[PDB]
Amino acid sequence: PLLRAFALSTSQKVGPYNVLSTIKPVASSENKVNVNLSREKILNIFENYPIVKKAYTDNVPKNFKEPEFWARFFSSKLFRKLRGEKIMQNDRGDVIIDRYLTLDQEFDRKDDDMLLHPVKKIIDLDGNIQDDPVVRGNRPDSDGTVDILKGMNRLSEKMIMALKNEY
Amino acid sequence: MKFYIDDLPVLFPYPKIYPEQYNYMCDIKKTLDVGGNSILEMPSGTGKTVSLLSLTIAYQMHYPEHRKIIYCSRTMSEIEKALVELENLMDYRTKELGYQEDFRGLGLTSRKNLCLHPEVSKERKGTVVDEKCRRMTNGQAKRKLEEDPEANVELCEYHENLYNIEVEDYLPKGVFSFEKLLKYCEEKTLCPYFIVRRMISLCNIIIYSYHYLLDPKIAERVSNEVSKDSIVIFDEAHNIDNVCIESLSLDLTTDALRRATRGANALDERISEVRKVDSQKLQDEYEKLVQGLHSADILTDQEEPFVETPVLPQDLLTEAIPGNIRRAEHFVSFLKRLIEYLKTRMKVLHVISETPKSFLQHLKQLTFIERKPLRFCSERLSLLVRTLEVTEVEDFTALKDIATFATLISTYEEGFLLIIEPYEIENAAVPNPIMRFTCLDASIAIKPVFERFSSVIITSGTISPLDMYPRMLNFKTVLQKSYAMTLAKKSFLPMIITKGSDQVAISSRFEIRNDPSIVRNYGSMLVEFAKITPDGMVVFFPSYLYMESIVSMWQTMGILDEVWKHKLILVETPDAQETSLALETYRKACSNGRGAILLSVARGKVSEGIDFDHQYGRTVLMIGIPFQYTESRILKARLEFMRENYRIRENDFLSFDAMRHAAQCLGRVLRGKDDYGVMVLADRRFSRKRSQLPKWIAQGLSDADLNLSTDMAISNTKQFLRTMAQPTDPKDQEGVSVWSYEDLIKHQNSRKDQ
Amino acid sequence: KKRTAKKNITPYQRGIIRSLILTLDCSEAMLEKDLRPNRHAMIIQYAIDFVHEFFDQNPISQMGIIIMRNGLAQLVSQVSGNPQDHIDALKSIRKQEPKGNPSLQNALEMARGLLLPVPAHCTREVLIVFGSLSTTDPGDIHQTIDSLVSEKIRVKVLGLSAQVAICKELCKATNYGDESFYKILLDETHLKELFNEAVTPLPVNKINKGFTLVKMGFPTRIFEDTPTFCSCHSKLVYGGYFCPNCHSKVCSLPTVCPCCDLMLILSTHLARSYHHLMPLKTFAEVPTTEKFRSEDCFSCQSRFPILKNHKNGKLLTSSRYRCEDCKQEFCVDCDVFIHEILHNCPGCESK
Ligand code: SF4
Ligand SMILES: [Zn+2]
Ligand SMILES: [Zn+2]
Ligand SMILES: [Zn+2]
Ligand SMILES: [Zn+2]
Repeated sequence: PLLRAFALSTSQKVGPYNVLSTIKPVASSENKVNVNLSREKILNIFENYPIVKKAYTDNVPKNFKEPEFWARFFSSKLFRKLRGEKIMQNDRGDVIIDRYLTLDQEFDRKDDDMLLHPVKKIIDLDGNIQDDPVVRGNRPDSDGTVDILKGMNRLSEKMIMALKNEY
Repeated sequence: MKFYIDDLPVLFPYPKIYPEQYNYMCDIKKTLDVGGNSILEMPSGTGKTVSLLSLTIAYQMHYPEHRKIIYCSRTMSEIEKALVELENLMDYRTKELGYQEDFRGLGLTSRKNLCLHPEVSKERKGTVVDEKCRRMTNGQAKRKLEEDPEANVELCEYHENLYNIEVEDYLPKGVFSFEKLLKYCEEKTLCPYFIVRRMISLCNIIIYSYHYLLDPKIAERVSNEVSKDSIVIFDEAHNIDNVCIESLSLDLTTDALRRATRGANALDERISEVRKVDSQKLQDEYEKLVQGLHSADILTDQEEPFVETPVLPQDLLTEAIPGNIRRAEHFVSFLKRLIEYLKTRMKVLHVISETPKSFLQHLKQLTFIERKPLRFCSERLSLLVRTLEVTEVEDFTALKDIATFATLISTYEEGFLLIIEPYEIENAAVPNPIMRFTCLDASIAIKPVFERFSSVIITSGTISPLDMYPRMLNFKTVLQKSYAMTLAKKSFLPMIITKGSDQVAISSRFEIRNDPSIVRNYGSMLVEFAKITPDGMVVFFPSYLYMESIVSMWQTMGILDEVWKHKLILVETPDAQETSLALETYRKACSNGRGAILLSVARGKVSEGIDFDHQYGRTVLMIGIPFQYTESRILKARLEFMRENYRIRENDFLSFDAMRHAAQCLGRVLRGKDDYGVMVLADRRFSRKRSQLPKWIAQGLSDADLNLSTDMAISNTKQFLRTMAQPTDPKDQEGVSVWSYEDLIKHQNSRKDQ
Repeated sequence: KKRTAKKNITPYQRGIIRSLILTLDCSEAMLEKDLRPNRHAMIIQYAIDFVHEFFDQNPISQMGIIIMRNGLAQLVSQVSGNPQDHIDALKSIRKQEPKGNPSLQNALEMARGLLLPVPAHCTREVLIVFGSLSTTDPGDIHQTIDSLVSEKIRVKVLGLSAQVAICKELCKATNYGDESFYKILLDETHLKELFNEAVTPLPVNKINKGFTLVKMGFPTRIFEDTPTFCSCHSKLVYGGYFCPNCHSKVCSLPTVCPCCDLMLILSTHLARSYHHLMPLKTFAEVPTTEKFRSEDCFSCQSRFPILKNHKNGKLLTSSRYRCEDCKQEFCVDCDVFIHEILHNCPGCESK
């Protein structure tokens, strides 16, 4: 029983969820060295987002990702994810940052593609809207930020699916 | 249960009952006894669907006359809601009775949500899918295939298996909800669409959306076999008038006009090439015009009809030749003149609105083209295309747009009104003139059904006041009754949060813009609620642009970070597919641990049919009160018609509409009486409208709960949530408000027979 | 105006042996200000009280304590039958402060692992004192719930000021469907009585399950003092017990023999059980004007009976709440005392 107890106390994966997210939102202050849960937070990032893990790995032999890597990461990612399109301002999203940006774009795209179920016909808003008729309405209810909304949707659904995974 | 209504066995599927349901049954039966309409507001807190279906099924299956039932829920979502519930009722009825069913009842929506052909249904836009199924199984491509066996013609073959076995007989016996129908007809490889569509002649009770009833462009196949006498039920009828109007209005944009120009050029090419190849058939069709309206193949068309008849169903149509239009080249020239006149009138400087008669005379002035030939343009174009047996329609979409416009503006009068807005002021001073055309009188679209059917019902969990509808729709009623939520407990907390913490009156009325006082106030409200309510919360902004700006600059502040820290956010976005996906994830999160917030638009698709049960909704909000005149003056024109034709002033009608949508939003958060949930509002103006609300909402909204600040609001709702959480189940006070199995109703009201 | 239980309708079976694994909640939520110090301090205090009580009334069971910090379930007391260990563990915790989010799933899985060794006749249980309004699971939960109900593990949880759907599902699921075990509180006193009612064994209507004879033996106290010597903690202890069969000393306990591993008890534990099995019929409150009985107490001798016609005072009631089978009176204090502390009904004993 001591062995069983120990083993269970060991292999105890923390949840994804908050800390996973938070690693992009709830983590905007400590611009110093290795912040809180440094290794823990970065691994939460890696499981949370492949792109940053890949970029950091690619930038091991040169360009240290400790201070300068994370400094440029602030600009690049924390503009890419999270808040609005920085577009202008500090466009430090360079080299690996920009490359991974380009990647992650279509990457999240293909992920979203990999997400589409044929939802059970109670909720099927798609078949619900307009796909009964062929009608002529009006519509009257300005780009950007729609991407923000898709971002939060995509984050949440990725989280939940990483949990339906039954890993 | 199996009680009686002094003649009617009622196989109500539940052991329990509700009192309001019993009153509902009594009164709806009383209606069906004597031909009337008798709108009935039954709060959605109960089960209106169960009562409706149970009583009506029992009536139809007990008396020998009213053999058919028509049920028109607003959207296919509620279509399948009624369907699944009806299926469960049917199973219960058989179970209690054995087998005395012989019953069929079918849903009916459209191809896009039914076509099972893999490649065909892979398409997105519903019109395209319709066209594809038409070509793949038409009266003509079949001939091309059979006479000429070749790779050119393929087929769903589902239509073929139908042709083999289904059109001799029917589906086995069930009231197939779309889940069941799709599964079965996938197994037996059928085409569900044509199945139900042909089946209409046999279903005991039919459920289809409003459009199929009022949209004349698809309400064509109404085969008086369907009723001729039937009992007809409008569920969720508070949004009727807008369905009529949207079924009769029409839009025009110069770009579509140029599209029509291109289509006309393609038409010239097609007519040239075919008359080079074959014109004798064209002259034969000339003769078939000269004999009459060509109903023999302009109407006796199992698969043909191309351009629908946007005019009312053939009532306002003549049958002679369209005179000179008999010549196809003549017709193309007519459309050329029409489109050019439309273009030049489109280049008009500023806003201008005209009666259809005035515009008609003006066209006559510029080009003497008469009304009578003009009316026939729709079927003329359609059957001309059939004679052309074209390979595609996309080139002719604008052509059919213009045909519809011509037919409408040439047919009706003194109820409609044109308007030519040269731009969109929200991005004013740009090239975008729109030839907006719309109706004003809602009664026009309805009038045929109230003419046709005798016994009709109107029902919603929200209708108020119960007199605006007789006014607008101009129809006679008998029983205009409202039902009160007899509850042994509070069960929900309407509030009016007029003042935030700053004790400042708030709304969305000021602009569609920012005013950081208002923004910060709302954000505080939202976040404290997100802290306090358990899983599941909704909000209903008054308009989409409003939400876009508000949330954008909420994200500007840190406000969204906190609600992120507590619950999930799931926004509402214009594309329907992503919306459905977000909504289902919202449900999945609510029933899971993490609480989740869905924020949508009151006018939007979400409020229309989606339901919010116990878990999925606790605390709706109404950020602001929904109003429309943000945008242009089409409402102004319709309201002008309203004031002149009905003794109704502007703000009266506007408030009425706003409270209509508010009540429709609010009612969603309850399903049974076990459910519960806060229903806050937020605006200064709400306080005076307390009487506009539906009764059962008003009762719970005591006087002391008016213009509360956010802080006292949070206090009260905290106390509520705690109190409701208690298992307050005396089960003897529930003998008052549940009328238990077979007895308390029997005893109580069999004595109340006084 | 009375607040009484109408009748007890499982006075035939209970789980006498138990292995209850209380799981606290030490997570950022428990730091709000609704209960006097906080949620957390009051919680742990009452937890100590409940530990004492439960190990009294069920003195043959075990218990283990589990926290939920930072989304992790960290065992703070092995499943053991000595109250003092758990008491000390809770003492230690109370000086430590919560963090992270409550990971209900992890705690559940840790429990299910923990209760495996418990034998078939012993009965399992968990008692989630869930305080927050969310969880944070690293896996499917319904998977775990299904595994649970597969392992015959009843669960009762005491939510704080809300109702969480998943917890309601959890209680409804494991307890053979019959939902009564998700009671949540609305006041501190309600909380005290919540723990109190958690103390007793738990019947609903037991499915016909295996009922099994269990080997055990009783010890005999020892005499010598200087010969202090212990075989369960390897110390010098001035005198203890002897396993009748293993025949080795064991420091004072109802513990299991650490040599031949058979349960040890005296009897008084069995006496507590007897008290729980077959309780009394709830004492009836005599009719106000129809009693015409003796004007005293019976078990005690109280002078609180009536007042004989006093407008509203006599119209109130007649403090004569009298038990059924012996049909003798008893003042309110005596009836409360009998039905709470000592369950031999005074008169019903005597005949
Ligand atoms: S009804 Fe048949 S042919 Fe038509 S779209 Fe559906 S599956 Fe294809
Ligand atoms: Zn010892
Ligand atoms: Zn021993
Ligand atoms: Zn006494
Ligand atoms: Zn007695």
